[PDB]
Amino acid sequence: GSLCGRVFKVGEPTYSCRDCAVDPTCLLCMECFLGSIHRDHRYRMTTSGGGGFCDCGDTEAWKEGPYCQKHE
Ligand SMILES: [Zn+2]
Ligand SMILES: [Zn+2]
Ligand SMILES: [Zn+2]
Repeated sequence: GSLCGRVFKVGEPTYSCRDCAVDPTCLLCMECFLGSIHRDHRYRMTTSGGGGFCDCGDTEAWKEGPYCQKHE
């Protein structure tokens, strides 16, 4: 697998899976979120303040489903 690493732009949607995130900072970009198991989980979309990055592909950021279809 690979890391997404997408750097969030100010104002861009970010996705936190409440069921799977290890800590509050664990986030997915829209593309990864919708290609992941988390699309059907309890989640929160928050608009980014800019900076940070998508954590898709980080096995320590997710209790389940660390990769999406693109990055696995
Ligand atoms: Zn991503
Ligand atoms: Zn991904
Ligand atoms: Zn989840």
